[PDB]
Amino acid sequence: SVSEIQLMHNLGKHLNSMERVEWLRKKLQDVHNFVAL
Repeated sequence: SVSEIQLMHNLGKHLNSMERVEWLRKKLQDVHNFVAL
C-alpha cells in the first residue's frame, strides 16, 4: 500500500483500537519471554 512508513505506518496485523488493547494483553505475556507458544 502507499504511505506505509508513518513509523512503518505503525502496522501490526492491521492493528486497530480494539486490536492494540488486545495486542498489549499479548505483549504482557511476551515482554518477559518473546515466544509464540
